[PDB]
Amino acid sequence: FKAVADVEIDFSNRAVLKKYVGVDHLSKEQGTKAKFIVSLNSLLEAVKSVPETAEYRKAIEATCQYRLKVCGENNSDAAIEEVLDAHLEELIAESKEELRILPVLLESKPWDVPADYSAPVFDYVDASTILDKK
Amino acid sequence: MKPLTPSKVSNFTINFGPQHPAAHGVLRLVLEMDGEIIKRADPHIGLLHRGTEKLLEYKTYNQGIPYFDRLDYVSMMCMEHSYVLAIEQLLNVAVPLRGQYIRVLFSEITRIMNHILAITCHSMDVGALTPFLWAFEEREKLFEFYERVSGARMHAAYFRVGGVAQDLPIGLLRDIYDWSRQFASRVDEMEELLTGNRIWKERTIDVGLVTAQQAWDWGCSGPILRGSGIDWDLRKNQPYDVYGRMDFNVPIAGHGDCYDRYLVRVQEMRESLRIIYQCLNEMPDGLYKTPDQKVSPPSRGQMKQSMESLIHHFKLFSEGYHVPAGETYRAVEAPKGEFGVYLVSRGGNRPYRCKIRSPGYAHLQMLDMVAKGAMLADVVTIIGTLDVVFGEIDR
Amino acid sequence: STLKPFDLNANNAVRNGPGGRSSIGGVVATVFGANGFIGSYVVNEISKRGNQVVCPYRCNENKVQPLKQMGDLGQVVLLPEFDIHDDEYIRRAISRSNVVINCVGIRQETKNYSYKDVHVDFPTRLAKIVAESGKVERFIQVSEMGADVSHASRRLQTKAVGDEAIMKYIPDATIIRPGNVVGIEDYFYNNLIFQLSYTIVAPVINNGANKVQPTYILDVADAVVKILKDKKTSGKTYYLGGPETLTMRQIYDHLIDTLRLSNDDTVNLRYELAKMLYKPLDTLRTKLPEFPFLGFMMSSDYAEEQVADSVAPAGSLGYKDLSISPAKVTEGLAIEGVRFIRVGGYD
Amino acid sequence: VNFYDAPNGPAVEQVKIEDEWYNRQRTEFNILNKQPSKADDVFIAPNAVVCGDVDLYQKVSIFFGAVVRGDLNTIRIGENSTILDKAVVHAASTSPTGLNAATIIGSNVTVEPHAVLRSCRIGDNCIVGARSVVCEGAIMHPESVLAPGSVLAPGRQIPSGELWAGSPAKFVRKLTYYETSNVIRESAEHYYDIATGFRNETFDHGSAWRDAEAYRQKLVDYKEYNWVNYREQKYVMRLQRDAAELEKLL
Amino acid sequence: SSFLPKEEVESRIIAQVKEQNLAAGIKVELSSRFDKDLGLDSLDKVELLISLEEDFGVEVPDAEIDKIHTVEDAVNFFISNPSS
Amino acid sequence: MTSRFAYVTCQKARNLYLEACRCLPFIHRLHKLEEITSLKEMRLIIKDKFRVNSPVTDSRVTDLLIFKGREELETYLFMYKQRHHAITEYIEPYQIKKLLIERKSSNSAFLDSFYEKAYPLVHSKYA
Amino acid sequence: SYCYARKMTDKDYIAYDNIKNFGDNYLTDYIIKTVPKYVTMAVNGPAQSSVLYQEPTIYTTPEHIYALCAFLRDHVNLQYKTLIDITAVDYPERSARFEVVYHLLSPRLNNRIRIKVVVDEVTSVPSVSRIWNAANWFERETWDMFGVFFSNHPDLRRVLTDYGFTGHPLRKDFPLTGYTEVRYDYGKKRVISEPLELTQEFRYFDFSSPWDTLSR
Ligand SMILES: NC(=O)C1=CN([C@@H]2O[C@H](COP(=O)(O)OP(=O)(O)OC[C@H]3O[C@@H](n4cnc5c(N)ncnc54)[C@H](OP(=O)(O)O)[C@@H]3O)[C@@H](O)[C@H]2O)C=CC1
Ligand SMILES: CCCCCCCCCCCC(=O)SCCNC(=O)CCNC(=O)[C@H](O)C(C)(C)COP(=O)(O)O
Repeated sequence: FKAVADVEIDFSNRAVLKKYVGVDHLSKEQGTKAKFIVSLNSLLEAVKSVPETAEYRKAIEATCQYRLKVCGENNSDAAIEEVLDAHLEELIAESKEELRILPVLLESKPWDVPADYSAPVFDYVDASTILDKK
Repeated sequence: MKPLTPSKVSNFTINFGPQHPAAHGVLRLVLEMDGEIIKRADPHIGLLHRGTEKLLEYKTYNQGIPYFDRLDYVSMMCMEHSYVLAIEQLLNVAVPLRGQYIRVLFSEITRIMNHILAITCHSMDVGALTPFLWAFEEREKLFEFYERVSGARMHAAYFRVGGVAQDLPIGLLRDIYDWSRQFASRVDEMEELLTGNRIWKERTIDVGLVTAQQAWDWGCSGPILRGSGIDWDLRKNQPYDVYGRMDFNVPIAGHGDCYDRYLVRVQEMRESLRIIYQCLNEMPDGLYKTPDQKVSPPSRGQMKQSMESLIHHFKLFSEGYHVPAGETYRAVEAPKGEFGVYLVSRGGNRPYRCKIRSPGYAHLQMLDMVAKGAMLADVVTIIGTLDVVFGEIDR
Repeated sequence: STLKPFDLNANNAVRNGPGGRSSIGGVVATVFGANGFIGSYVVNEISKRGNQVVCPYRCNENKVQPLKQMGDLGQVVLLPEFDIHDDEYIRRAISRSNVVINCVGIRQETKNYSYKDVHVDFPTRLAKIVAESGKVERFIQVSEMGADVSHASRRLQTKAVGDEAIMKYIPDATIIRPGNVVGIEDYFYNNLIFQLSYTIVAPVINNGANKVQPTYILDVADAVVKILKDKKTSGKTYYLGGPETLTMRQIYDHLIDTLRLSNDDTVNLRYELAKMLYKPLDTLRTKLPEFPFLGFMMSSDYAEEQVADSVAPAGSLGYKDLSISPAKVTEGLAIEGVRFIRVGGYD
Repeated sequence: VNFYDAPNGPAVEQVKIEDEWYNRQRTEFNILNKQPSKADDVFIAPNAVVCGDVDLYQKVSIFFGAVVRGDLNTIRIGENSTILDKAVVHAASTSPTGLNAATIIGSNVTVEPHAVLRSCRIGDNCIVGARSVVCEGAIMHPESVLAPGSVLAPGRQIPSGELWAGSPAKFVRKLTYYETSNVIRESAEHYYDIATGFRNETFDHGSAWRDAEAYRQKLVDYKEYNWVNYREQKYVMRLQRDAAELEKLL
Repeated sequence: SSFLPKEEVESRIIAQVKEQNLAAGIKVELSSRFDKDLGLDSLDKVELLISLEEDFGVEVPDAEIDKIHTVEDAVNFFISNPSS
Repeated sequence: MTSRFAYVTCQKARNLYLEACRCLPFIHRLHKLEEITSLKEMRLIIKDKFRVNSPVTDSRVTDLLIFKGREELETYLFMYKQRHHAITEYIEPYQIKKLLIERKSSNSAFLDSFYEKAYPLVHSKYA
Repeated sequence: SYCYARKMTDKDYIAYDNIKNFGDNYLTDYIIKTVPKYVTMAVNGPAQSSVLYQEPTIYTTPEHIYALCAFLRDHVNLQYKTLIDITAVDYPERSARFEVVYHLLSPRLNNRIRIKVVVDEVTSVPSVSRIWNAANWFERETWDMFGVFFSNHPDLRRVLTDYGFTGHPLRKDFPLTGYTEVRYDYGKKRVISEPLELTQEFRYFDFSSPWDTLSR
């Protein structure tokens, strides 16, 4: 991107960048790696309420495990940002946003479906695929 | 046994009527104000609701293109572009490269005039009238390009399904290139009068503050997103034409105030100039409309020499093409934000449902949150940054 | 309610549509005096129902601007140069017309035109021109209630003589004789208000004894329509008085009340004094152009017509024969216009 | 747990009872928006507990172990009225009768040890005996005496000048003129003299704070003592709570 | 509890009851149910109560409107109420 | 705290009509309609507006109709609509009906419509 | 989540490979498996984002719309932080005439999703304004044009149509020209509404061919 400010600032400082783009609005906290680890572990604790054989709980477990791994090999907090395509602050806000909808999911219990549940899926086949070759 | 504390009451339910130094169109605004400070803003719309969406249902697809030009009178090309893209997606029609280049070029041109009008009319609303008149001469130079390609300065109806209506007239590329050679200097002249001016700074700084979360929540797009720190552009994130080839950088600011969005719009004009130069240099040669004559009209000599071409001409100018049953939503980066058309086809020659997604509708919805705690004078500036067009808001 | 036809010959063929602006009514009308207060509403009533109205007017584009909106495309025809002394223009105006309405009248004399010209010569000449044609089926003339041959005022006497001439040439003409007409553009309440507010003293002839029967403009306009929708009305004079008979003192008092004037500004300028103050000023009027400063009120004719009772004769045709209930002019919508000025909660 | 709309603000630091190493009970303390009021000459024993909307008039004596809880509704104790040892005065939220549920005690009223009063009207110059229970809505009219070990059932009345006894309290005898005039007032005056004595040998800040100050000074010397701006922290906690309450979806 | 004379308030209420199209003819007195004797509709009953609102300068509760049923009941309600 | 002595919408439209009647004076003052019309006179029109929708019996359709009628009231109450709107749509037709004098037609309903127009279903203007 | 600007240079990529794959081909299956009760059927078709890709369409019932929207916004993998628009389509041939359409954006996934709730004239759709503040005006417009009631809406009012308009114009049974017309009267100095009359009627030209096959 291009800064629209005539003033000259250094965007490799990795803090002047965050101040310029307004990440501080998202969270006033610094957003270090340990905070991300704590947030992921708190999400893992929270999803315990969801039944063990629930696809949603398995999904959250898999995502949290993937992100805890990405924290594992990468000792640099910026490296985690590059791998996850996000600022550490918004990665931390992500788990809280996930926490917000757990009550709404525990009220309706979407995972309860009969053992004959079937969702019909219709898929589109493009003519370019067939016409050019088979 | 601890005393309770009472509060104060707000009155002054003003009615702010159609008012000339504001975003163009008719705005009826009901404002509840505690003293000189606003507590609620309720925009009253429907004053330019012409029933466009229902009228589209009674017209053929090619007959409904001029509706999109008149939805937004500032940016016509971008508005008709989404409609033609949606019809092309449903029809599975491939646009030739020269027509794709012509569409991108004229889209950038209309983007530039939109930004010129927005900035200079906003300055006029503040009370500075010199940038405004300094800008009309540039806007005339660009209207002259439109009248050259289409014969209409405003409602060209130049973009068509599968390409463009006619080819670029000889000598146009040179003239556009000259306007481009001088455009940057003209923009710098305008920028000095606005930027750095203490009264302009005081009027615009820290007014209309928006945060990224608020923008996504309210569905805002374009300059509002980019003035708050969001690196999101449809031309880059979701390319729709030869925009992917084009090399340009997103302008980003972080504060979200009125000034940041003004700076973003100026830089957007500069980026559009860069895209135009690339379009001019890389303009290909060949067909400007799709070779298929079951979706595009035949050429006049061809209709006058061939039976199949006369048949195709007759059936395309009487019945029109039949669009296969399906639904699609195609969005384009309009100068005011994201403009999209949700087209539902049942297999006939007329659209069954054509929903128009207004970029300015959500901004006018955001007006109340933004204009809380402000003053009667700040409303004009806040409306200016939203840059709302009420024919565009009221379809 | 069932729409009643305009009782004109061969209307059944030409008429078509619901009766609105875009419908076809088989009435082509030449309304003389269209730009006037009475004429404009008659034009509105006729043109509203899809009919075509020819409006001869003395050159004045701004005065005839409201008539342009009255009808759909090609329905309101405005003829630019109207002269009461020009026969050929009158023949051209009524060429296609099957009904002719005459609302041309002058409240005061000038140097160019006197009462005898406008109120006598024009009706007779127009009557002959209409009679020779034969296509014109209905003729309506608008006159005052107090018009009589044995009247002191020259205006009300000349009007009656012209009406008799019209009756002689066209026996089937209908003479509409409304009272003082109340409206937004009327010359009754508006002149009374201007007298009460922007005049040093409000002179009242005698003590306001004279009785009047004011009527609302919409009632007279509807009465014209009811005249045209019945052929049995032809050859008859209708005294379209208002629902209530009021003395002039009551109307002045009630205007003072509605406007919430501080007190009564009216004075007693009894008769036999106005007959000496205004008598030279009439000779002044007949030798000078139209002047806004003095007019209508400041004439001996007005004093003479304000010393008599302008009320409907007992045995007479009126609104009841036309099945119209006149609206009261001292209450309701009729009085809103004076009400907007001041009601004591206002300013 | 934490009341965020409390009049003085939320609690920045809350300590568990297990972590307490000394007794911190306060003889007068505030329960949220309800504040006890006392006169200058009102004696509250160190053991005694007075909380809530309790109004103590002049010469009121609260002796050792007495609990006057004004949490549900208002308690008023009249002039020269003594609450003796281990006697509980409490107020109900509502009364069964439908009248006001405040516990109003008149002047020169002696509540003998271990007597429980809840949402009752006690008239002037009355004696409630030891282990006497006066239930909600029961009204004792002035110059009446309830004998020890007696219960006044809810919504019941003891007339003036009468001595009542029994678990279903019943009339026993009419109190004599000398009794009502002198002795009932004299008992309250005697207990006022005893409480005046106890007040006279009480120091304003008795030397029990020194022991806690020694621990605080040790923490200061070893550099574990932390200076906390409780005012700012309360403000920040309330701000965070409001932001979270706005964010929540359900 | 009658703040003002029973005869006066009754005459006034029956005067307003007469104003309604029906509720007249042979029986316009007390002991007449609005909907079962007088042919009144529920909306007409509510409007009649509002007209009594204008006559006696005092409001009627909506739950009381659910409770009111007769000409006796309305006059009883208006006599009972001190503002009257 | 206990003694044995201690403890011892079919008409939604009616509520909406009550709301309209109670809000009538406010719209009279807001729309400057005191002199033109009386409160009772408007209260009469509102009933006819309610009576047009009598045939419906479904609860859900009733809910929608009530919501729409509340919207109609709110337009006048919040000054969305103007004084001339109130004159044109309520007060003027009601006053016109009172001022109307008509001859009791001896011809039946069929004869009158037959004389009037070929297609009775088409409306007539300015009758 | 929120596409806050992070990379200063070389952000030429449209998105990462894994993020594209998870949303190119697993998105509908992931939704169905994760929240099965909400989904009734799913359609993969031509993409809203682009011509080349494929974007999901999910059909759900009115009762589950609020929970499905809440799941879509805040699920870590699926973050549809934006409501592009809300729309209804009238199908008079169907018993359940109206199809309420929701269009969403995930900036993180760079994907578009379409959610459909099929209702009739009497049934109501719960408002999703608490999930997305932009919904308020969109649901007000849907109520105005089509007559679909939205439950628990803060203030459901008409937006586009004239004051006093009772009909819903975008219903297929509503005349193109409407029922009334507006004119100024000289007699009554007011602008008034009258029944419709057309000087020239709208000419419907029937261009359909017997031999056409695309018509469904
Ligand atoms: N109070 C009332 O309004 C009443 C009126 N009437 C009668 O109805 C008639 C008109 O009423 P009103 O409309 O109020 O009077 P107006 O003067 O308002 O209308 C007069 C019309 O006649 C035209 N006119 C006057 N003199 C001449 C002329 N010499 N040559 C050509 N055109 C001329 C005027 O045109 P220009 O404007 O160019 O003069 C105007 O259009 C009068 O005769 C009046 O007596 C009946 C009852 C009461
Ligand atoms: C100037 C401002 C004027 C405002 C005008 C407002 C006009 C609103 C018009 C809306 C009309 C409706 O709501 S119609 C409400 C729905 N219609 C129904 O019929 C449901 C049940 N109906 C009945 O019971 C009877 O018909 C009934 C006669 C109603 C007896 O009312 P009650 O149920 O009590 O007994």
